[PDB]
Formats: sequence, structure tokens, C-alpha cells
Amino acid sequence: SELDQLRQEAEQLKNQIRDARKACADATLSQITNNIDPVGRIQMRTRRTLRGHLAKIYAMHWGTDSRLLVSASQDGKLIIWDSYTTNKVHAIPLRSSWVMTCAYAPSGNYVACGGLDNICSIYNLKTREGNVRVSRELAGHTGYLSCCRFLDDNQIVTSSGDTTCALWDIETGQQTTTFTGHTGDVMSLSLAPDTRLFVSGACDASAKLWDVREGMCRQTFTGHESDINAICFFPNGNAFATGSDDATCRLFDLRADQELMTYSHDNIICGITSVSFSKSGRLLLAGYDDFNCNVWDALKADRAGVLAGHDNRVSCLGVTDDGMAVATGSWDSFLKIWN
Amino acid sequence: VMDFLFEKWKLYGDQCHHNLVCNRTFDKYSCWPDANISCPWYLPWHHKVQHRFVFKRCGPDGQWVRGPRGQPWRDASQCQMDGEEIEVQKEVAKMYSSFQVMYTVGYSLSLGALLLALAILGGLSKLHCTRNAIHANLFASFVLKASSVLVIDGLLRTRYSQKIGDDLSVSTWLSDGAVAGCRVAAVFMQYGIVANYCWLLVEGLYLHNLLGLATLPERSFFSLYLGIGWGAPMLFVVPWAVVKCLFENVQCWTSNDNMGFWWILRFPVFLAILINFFIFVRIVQLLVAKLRARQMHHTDYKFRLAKSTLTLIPLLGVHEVVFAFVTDEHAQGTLRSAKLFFDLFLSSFQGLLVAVLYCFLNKEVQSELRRRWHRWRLG
Amino acid sequence: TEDQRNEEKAQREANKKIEKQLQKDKQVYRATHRLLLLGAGESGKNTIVKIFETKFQVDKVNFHMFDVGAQRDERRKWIQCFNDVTAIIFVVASSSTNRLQAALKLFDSIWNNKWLRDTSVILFLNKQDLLAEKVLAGIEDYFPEFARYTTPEDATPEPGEDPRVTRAKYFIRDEFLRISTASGDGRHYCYPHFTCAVDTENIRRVFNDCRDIIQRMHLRQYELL
Amino acid sequence: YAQGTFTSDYSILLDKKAQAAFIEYLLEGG
Amino acid sequence: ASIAQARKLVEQLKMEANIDRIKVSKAAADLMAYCEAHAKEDPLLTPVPASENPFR
Amino acid sequence: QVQLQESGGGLVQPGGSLRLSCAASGFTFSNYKMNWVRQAPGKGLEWVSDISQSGASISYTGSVKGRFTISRDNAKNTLYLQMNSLKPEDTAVYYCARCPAPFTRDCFDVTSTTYAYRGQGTQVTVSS
Repeated sequence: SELDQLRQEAEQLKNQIRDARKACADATLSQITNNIDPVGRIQMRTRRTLRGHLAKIYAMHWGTDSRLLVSASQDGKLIIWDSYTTNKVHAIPLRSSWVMTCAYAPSGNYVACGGLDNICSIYNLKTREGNVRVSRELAGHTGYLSCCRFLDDNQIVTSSGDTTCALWDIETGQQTTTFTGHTGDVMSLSLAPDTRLFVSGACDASAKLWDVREGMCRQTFTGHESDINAICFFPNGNAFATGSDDATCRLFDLRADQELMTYSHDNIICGITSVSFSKSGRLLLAGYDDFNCNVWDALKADRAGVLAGHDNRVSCLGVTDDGMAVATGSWDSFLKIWN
Repeated sequence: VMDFLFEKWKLYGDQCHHNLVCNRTFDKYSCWPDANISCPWYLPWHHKVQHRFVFKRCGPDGQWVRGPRGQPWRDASQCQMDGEEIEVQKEVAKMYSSFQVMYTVGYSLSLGALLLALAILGGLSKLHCTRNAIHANLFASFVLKASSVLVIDGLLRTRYSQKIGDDLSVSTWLSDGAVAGCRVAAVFMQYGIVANYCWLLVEGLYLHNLLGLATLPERSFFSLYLGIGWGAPMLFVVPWAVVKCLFENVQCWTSNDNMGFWWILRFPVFLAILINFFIFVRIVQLLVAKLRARQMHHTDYKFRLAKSTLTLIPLLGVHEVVFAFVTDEHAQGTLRSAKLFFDLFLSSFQGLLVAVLYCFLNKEVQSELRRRWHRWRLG
Repeated sequence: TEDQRNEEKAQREANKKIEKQLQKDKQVYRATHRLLLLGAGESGKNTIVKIFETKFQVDKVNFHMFDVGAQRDERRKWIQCFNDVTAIIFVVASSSTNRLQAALKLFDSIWNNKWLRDTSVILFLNKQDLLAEKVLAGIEDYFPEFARYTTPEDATPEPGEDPRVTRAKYFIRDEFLRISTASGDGRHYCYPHFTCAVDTENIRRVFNDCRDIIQRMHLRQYELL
Repeated sequence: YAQGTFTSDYSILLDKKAQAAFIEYLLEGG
Repeated sequence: ASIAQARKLVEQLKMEANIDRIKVSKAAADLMAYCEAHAKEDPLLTPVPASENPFR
Repeated sequence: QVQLQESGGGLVQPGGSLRLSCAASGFTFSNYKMNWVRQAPGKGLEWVSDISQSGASISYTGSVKGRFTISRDNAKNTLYLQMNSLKPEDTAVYYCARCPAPFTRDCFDVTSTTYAYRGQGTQVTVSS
């Protein structure tokens, strides 16, 4: 008689957290931001369109210089663009055609990708031979790679479909830390601005906050009904937003340890594929399966605009580090830069 | 043949002057020595009035007869053209004008539909699509022939609606310069007809090649189709224009006198229809085979879809086999006012239902328009 | 200005070289058939091929079959990657914790999925020899409607087997065709085959069904179907 | 041949109406 | 062994329940304060002139 | 927090009747298709029945068709499985499973790899 008592004890701790979270709930974010000036309609235009991918685009990432971006397409290609001039700097081929994520190093010297091969491949862009060649292949995940984000030129965190996140050492190719605790496939991750914590969104309709150094889960954020597809960090690092398959986005605060706001509309029934904030943290942009992206007033939960130029499912979406542009990829194999 | 009549009259004027009661005077019609004169030989119907005579007399010395209105000669009754031939030609003239109005509406309606269809095709997602790139060039061939037919018919009406009131007025009407604009539009009309059947063939060849492959066509090959659609007609129009300029340089190059030179324009047209009927039968055989497959278990509604999917007739342009059941040689007689009216009806309206069936009733175009309609209705 | 003259000249030349390669391997991408080999369990899946990739060629047409290896049984997420494949080869062990209903439920999810509504399925029903042995020795209890099913008129006699096997194996084929026809039609199709673990001529059947899929797609674009 | 034959027949017809009118000018009017 | 997963879940839930949670009103005020302190530096809220804009 | 708790079960004689209730919370009940799955001892998860969002579409596994009936009430957020003539082959743990996404006809939910939106399970045992 140990299984029965463990479940009862867990619920005693479970509702205690609910009471603690309910006790801290004084006023909603809507009430505090009820008398603030609304953003108003946001008009964004497709300044540039990047074409050259043979098949659907599954991921894209911006460079820290806010000019170069890498994009992954499931035709087996990883193209690096010069957004200003719409010129392909690189177009590297991948061993596996099923690539589900890509990352760009903060230094800009390395690029990463992964997918159904359960492998993260690091590519050296500044090779002395003049050509881009794969420098490392990180193996050890027992499920497909969903997301990867560089911390340095030597470390990277990867989420996988085996319900596990991992911290890697690229020089040795060994998994330094393993982050376990999720029940379903981990679909996304987001590093904090200080890169000492990160959040992961899984298919168990929950998110978790991890400590990179220690390697244990700090907090767990529930509130979504279905699988969480996208997650992003608020610019100051004290909050984050998540998008899910139940056609809603939610904002969670780490200190309050509770959901703050919900970004849903009755006319929206499709899931959210991508989520990103703006330079100030006032606009929350979310890509949808209904082929268009929605801009959300993050403080008032009022849809302030729509980005509609894609003919298929909007898979990826990111905002530059200076906030000057927004790039959206989609299953129609086209990227678009919006200003 | 009008040039021959003018030259024959010129010879008659020189003939009487060279040879040259009451004195001898040459009028515009005939001349008499200083009645009992046969009909002049410059008349195009001189054979029927070969034995006829012109009856002008003088008698007394007063003028010629009575100088009724403008000093005419009267008579001209035995040499007058037969009324039956005039009456039937007037009826034929009325019928052609009714047909000309009938296809002017068809070409104008087609021109409006095709230009609207080009904008929709060239203004949505499906742009590189070789299917719509073949269609867009096909639509431009219907626009190229509808315009060229309207231009040449407008030039023909203006040219023959003039009036002659001076001796030199006829001379400048038959000279070059007043017809050079018409002859350019005649060459542009023949190119549009041939280039329309060369793009009707590209539609067949592209679709016949698509359905014979086991996979996608690797490369679009959309440079050979432009050579066939736009360059192949020049292989036949240019030899036609030079032969027409050398051997049949009479008036505007619209009448067909030698049918041998006419066959070098309808050879790429007969060839295109002959090939596209083989392709039409091959595609219909494929459609029946897929419809009768046990996959979707057609139950008596296979006939409805097989009958509806014969909107391939306007695309391949194979409707011309039934109407042209006889070679144009000696194909004249009782088969008029119903065969000609229907043949002009189908050709002039073919551009309309090509744009309707492949750019307005298309599911992909309608879905794109609905998506673009809801996007706009957001403020 | 001089520095930007050569940098733009060099950058435009690098893009030009890349687009030359991108058109060269676009031809290979379009001319290659990509297939997903999927099985609800063991089902003798590794008999059609005979871990993640296998290339073969029929009549100078390249096929690209992708078996699923170390992935978990939670297919709801990584199966969206295969919405643009030519066809999904679905392999079923017809001689079946009632693994036959599990294959029926999995086929129902694939057929009705939002992103897999344009993707055709090639259905291979394996274990034909094992199905014949079981019915002769004794699926009657698992499917109570079995003792109400008559062998269809348009059924191959298959000389060398008693009609009991033919009635049983055609009943299972009609279970998948019930799902295949009670849902979206015209966009995607099901091709059931009675494969067996004796001959590897199923490669010809995949070629024929892939040609049929492409032809139906071309006719569908021209509104001829 | 829908348009090629009709334009030839319409052009011959117009020509004969031009010849007819030419003789009419020769008789009266001019 | 479902006990090991159940025991690990209970042990992990202890750490999450022992944290210090600030008031939601305090947490919601800082996000509002941060957004208004960076509104000028956001090119998407306040568009920059076309001269100082590399995409236009 | 998506929570599904099953109520009912126990030991019944063969040929008896039993009713199972699945209390749902943490999500909008009306937007999802609900299922019933069971796991007999020594075997894996087996799909038993499912009901659509409205309740118009209903399916059963052939082993229980004609005996079990499934119903949903979109007011109490509950799911029911009325079981009649319980033969000793029905001795299993019955789980209440929910399809992963709303407004969908697909459902990938029989996995033993810790499917998330599934209940704890009530053990239904039949013996003579």
C-alpha cells in the first residue's frame, strides 16, 4: 500500500500550491492596465520576401547582428540570408532531410540544426577552408530534436521529443546536464537574457523553469488545455509567454508563479505555432495555423494587428535584437520581413 | 479584281482616243464615232452582254439627245447587269453584316473576359505555376487574335465605305500607302490565328506529357513551349507573306485567290487539330479508366463526371472537327446561314469560355479570391 | 563607396553560385518520390524493404522511403513532417490484445488528420499465410459483424485457398475501406494490397500506386477529376 | 476555317460591290 | 516501478511549494513599468524614420 | 491543470451491470472528443469506446459492441460508460482518455508512454 498514499500526498501538495497561488492573486493584469493608452492598430508591410527553399520551412533564427538569419526547410537545406539585400550568404546541405529546428550562435560563428535524426549538428561558418562544414554531431537524445539554443560557442541546450531537455558541451560532445520531468514531448525552449534559466513547453500542457547550473526544475506553470507549441521570454526575464494547440496564448510570471493574461479570441480556433515579443515587450506576435500572424497588446490582450501574407501554415516567427524587423516563415517555403 | 477593272477602263480610254449627225465624243462609259455600238469590253460582265448594244442617237443637231440632268446618254438597259445576280448578292451582303455583328460581340466579350482572367492569374499566389503560365500565354493568343480580327475588319469597312467623285480619286485609292496599313494588319491577323492554334497545341502537349510520367517533370521546359507557341507560326506566316507579296500583291492581302498559297497557313492549323484530337482521345481514355476504378465505386454517376470533364474541348480546340467535316475546297452551297453562323459563333466565343472554365470556375482561383476578400474586409 | 562596390559585387556573385546549385538539386527533389513506411507494430514491416532511410529505383524513378526508428509511439507531432510525401505505406498484420483494431484506429487518425488530408495511403495487409492458418484451425469474436459478411462479387478467387480465407481477408480490407470512403474523397486515396512475406514484388505495386497518385493530382489540378 | 475563310469571302464580296459602284459612277453622278 | 516516479513527483513538488511568491499586483506592475520605460526604443511601437531604417 | 478522475468500478458477478463516471476539469469539455480505454492484466492499453463532442458519433470495439454504451453530459463535465453482461474477459483497469486537440476528428491517445490527458483509472474486476 504505497501507490495509493503517494497520490494522496501529491494532491495535498498540489492544492497547497493552488491556495498559495490563489492567495497571491490580488488584481488581474487587466485591472492594472485598464486605464493605459491602447497601442492602436499596427500596420506592418512585407518589406522583403526571401525565396529559395524547396519545401516547407520549419524553423528560422536571427543573428545577434540583426542582419543575418538562418532558416531550416524540410527539403534538406539550411540557408543563411542577408535580410537587408535578400542575398543567400550560405546554403548548406544536411544529411537528414527532416530538420525541425535551427539555431544561430550569438557570436555568429556557428549554426545548429536538428530533427527526426535525434541529433544536433553544429556547423562552422568561419572555417579556414572557406566552406561551411559540420564540426560536431551531438547524440544521446532518444527522440526527435524540437529546439536548440546556443549559450556560447561551446554550450547548447536542446529540447527533444523524448520528454527530456539536455545541456551539451560542443568541444567534447558530451551531455553535461539532463533536464527531466516533462510528461510529453518538449516542443520549445527559450533562454533567459542572462542565460542562467530557461523555460520549456511540452505536450503535457505544462511549462517548466530550469536552472542551467544546478540542473533541476524550479517551477512548473500549468494553465493550458492542450499541447504547448511555442514559448518565449519577456525581455526583462521575469515573465514568459506560451502558445498552445487550444488556440490561446498565455503570459506567466515567475515571481507570482501564476498565469497573468490570456490572449484568445472567439474567431480563432487554430493552434499557435510561434510566439515572440517586441523590443520593449509591449507587442506579442503569434503565428497561427490559419496562415496569418497576430499582433497582441501584451498588457491589454487586445489584438492590435494582423500579418497576413503567407499561403500556408505559419511555422516560425522571430523578432530582431534591435526590434527593427519581424521575420515569418511558413509551409509555403517563403520568409517575409515586416516593418 | 478591282485593279483589273480600272486598268481595262484605262485601255478603253486610250483605245478610243487613239482611234479618234453629230461629232465624236468620248464619255466616261463608252464612245461613238462622229447607237449601233457594242457594250465595252472593260465591263466585268462583258460575257453576258457580248451581243448587247448601246443605244445613243443624235437625230437633230440639238445637243446629243436632250441633255436631261448632267448631259448623260440614257439607254444602258441591254448592257445592264442581271437583276437576279444583283438581288442575290444584296442578300449575301446582308447576311455577312449580320454575322459580322454576331462575332464582334463574341470577340469583344472574349477580350473583356481574357484581360480580366490575365489579371487574376497574374495577381495571386500561383504565378510561377507552369499550368497557369501555359494558360496565360494561351489567353494572350486569344487576345492577339480577337484584336487582330477586329482591327482588320474595321480597316475593311473604312476602306470600302468611301465614295469616288474624281477621276484621280480612284487612282489614289488603288495605290500603295492607302493599303499598306491594311496589309500589316492582314499579316498580324494571320499570325494571331496560327499562333492561337500553336498554343492550343502546347496545352495538349504539356498535359499529354504530364500524364505519361510516373513522377514530376523535374524541370518545367517552359522555353520550348514559347518557341512552339510564338515562334512556330512565324515559320509559316513569313513564307506566306513573301509569296503573297510576290505573286498575289493585289489590294489588301485578305482575299484568297490561289488556294495553294492558302494551304501554307492552314497546314500548321490542320496539324495542330490532328495532334490534339489524338491527345484528346488519350486523355479521355485515362479519365474513363480512373473513373471506373474500384477505388471510389462509381454507381451510375460516372457518366455525369465523364460528361462534365469534357470542358477539355475548348482547351484543346477540337470542336473544329465536326464543323469542318469537309475540306474548304468546293465546300460551298446549301451549307450556309447555319453552318457558317455556328462556326463563327464557336470561334469568337471560344476565348470567353476558355477564360470562364479555366480562370473563373477554377476552384483554386475561387478559394484565393475568397481568402483575399476576407483579408481586405478588416478595415 | 569603393568598399561597398566590391562587397555588393562579391555578395551578388555568391548568391548567383548558390542559386545555380539550388536549381540543380530542385530537379532531383521534384523527380524523387518520398514515402513514409509506417506500421502499428511489428506487422512484418521490415519485409517490404527487404533504420531511417532506404533508397530504391523502379523504371528509372527514384523512391525515398523513410522508416521511423527511435521515435516514441506518440505520433501526433512528428507525423506532421510527412504531410508532403507522395504516399504513406501503412503495413498491417492481418493475422490479429486485438492489434487489428489498433491498426484501424491509427488509420482513422491519419486519414482524418488536418495536415494528412491530401496524403494518400498505400495499405499492405501482411500475414496472409498466417491468417489462412488461423481461420482453418478455428477474428470471429473480435468483430461480431464477421458472421454477416459475404465475399464481394468483384473479388479475386485466388486459386489455392478455400473461400473461408478469402471471406476473412476481404472483410479486413473492407474495414479500412469503410474508413477510407466514409471521409474525404478526391484529395487522397487508399490503395489496399494483399501482400505476403514470400515475394518482394511490392516494389512494383508502390511504383504503380505512386504513378496513379501523380496522375490523379495532375487531373485534379485541371479540374478533370 | 472560321475566320480565315469568312474574311476572304467578305473581302471578295466588298470588292464586287466596289466594282458595281464604279460602273454606277461612270453611268451617272460623275 | 511506479513508486519511484510517484516518490520523485512528491519530492519535486516540495521544492515548488517552498518558494516565495510576490503579490500578483506587484508582479503585474513591473511588467507595465518595463513596457513604458522602453516604449521609445521599440521600432514596432514607434516607427523610426525611413532614413534610419535598413529594411525601408 | 487538465484533471480526469474516474469513479466507479469494483467486483461484480458475471452477467452483472456496472457504471463508470469520468469527472473532467481544467478544460472546456464540449470542445473535445472523449474516449474509453482499458488495460487487462498482462496486456497493453486497448481502446474500448469513444464519443464525439456533440454525442452524435459513437464507436465501440467489437468485443463490447452491443453491451457497453457511452454517454457524455456537457453540463457536469462528466463521461459515462454503462456496462452490461460483464463476462470475465472484461476484468481490466478502465481509463478515461481525452483527444489531444479541440475541434478535431483525429485522436492519438492509446499510448502507454505516459499519455498526458488520461485519467488515473478505476479497476473493474469480474470473477465468479
